[PDB]
Amino acid sequence: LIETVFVKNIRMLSFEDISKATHLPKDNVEHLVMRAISLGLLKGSIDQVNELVTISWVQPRIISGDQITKMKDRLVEWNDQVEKLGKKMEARGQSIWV
Amino acid sequence: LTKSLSIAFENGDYAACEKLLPPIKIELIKNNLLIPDLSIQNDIYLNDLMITKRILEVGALASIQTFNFDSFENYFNQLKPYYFSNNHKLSESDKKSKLISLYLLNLLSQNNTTKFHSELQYLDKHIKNLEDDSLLSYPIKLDRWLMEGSYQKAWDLLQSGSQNISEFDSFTDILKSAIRDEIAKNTELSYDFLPLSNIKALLFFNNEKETEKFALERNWPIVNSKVYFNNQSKEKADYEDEMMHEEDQKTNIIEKAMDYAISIEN
Repeated sequence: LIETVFVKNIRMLSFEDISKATHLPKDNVEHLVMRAISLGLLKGSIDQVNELVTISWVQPRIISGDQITKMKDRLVEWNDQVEKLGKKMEARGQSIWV
Repeated sequence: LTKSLSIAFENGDYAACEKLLPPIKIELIKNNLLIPDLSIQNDIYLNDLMITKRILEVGALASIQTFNFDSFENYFNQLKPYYFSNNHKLSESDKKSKLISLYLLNLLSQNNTTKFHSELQYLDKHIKNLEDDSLLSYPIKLDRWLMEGSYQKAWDLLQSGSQNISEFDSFTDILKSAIRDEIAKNTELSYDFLPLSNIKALLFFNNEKETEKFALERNWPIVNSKVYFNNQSKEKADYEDEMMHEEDQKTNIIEKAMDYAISIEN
């Protein structure tokens, strides 16, 4: 449960996605989320009526070659968003950099 | 050549008229020089003027009927100076009323209403109460019924002009093709589902097969006998996003403030 949220760009999971992955009924999928937050492994708020768990905190956990690469990719993608914008702004208001 | 075009028109042959016309174009240069081109108009340049109107008049009516709309607009444009001026002295005739009626349909069947209404002024000055509307009412009624949006009144006016197989009918079928396209532009917003019997009804088909055939050509996805306008809307929106307009089409949050900033420092 903690693993899935962390590796996805989004910080929300459907309960149907939890149902498959931990192989549990839909009753216990909800209880698993409650228990996790009580443990303080994940933090957020629970929608039972959009059937989402929306996370704001992940507890720091192991690093592994696998995980090292997963975080690297996200930074390149976000690096692209920064880089191209600053060029939009440079081309704009050219007369004024004083 | 010159008098030969007249009687070829009269017989009912219009493939004959166009064949023979490129020879007479050379002699149309000769005729044009005889008149001063309407700087003053004698009864001698009146005699000349009739020769000049005659070649072009019979050429232009014939063009329609061989389905050379392109050639029709050329001949008609040539009449215009004689039509403009010297009214009530060999400028206005029965053929003129017929010829302008047909042209107004040309502009309308091309679907330029910019041009059609600007051409209508020019005619305001000429005949519309000096030879009243009796054949020119036809294109004007039609344009109005689609502006209010009534395609019922419009199809009827076309269908009863189809009774009259003359040359007015050659623009009527174009105009029935046009009513279909307009509706097919509208239906995207109007609905999301129509059964196939319902699509047929709006598009003025009497055959359910014929409806399916237009849909291929008009790119409507009918799946299990029901249409999906939401898909079509997407494709056309996608094309409009693709083209370079796009920073200030959307207008970026950042872009707004950058404008403000340099103005106060300039």
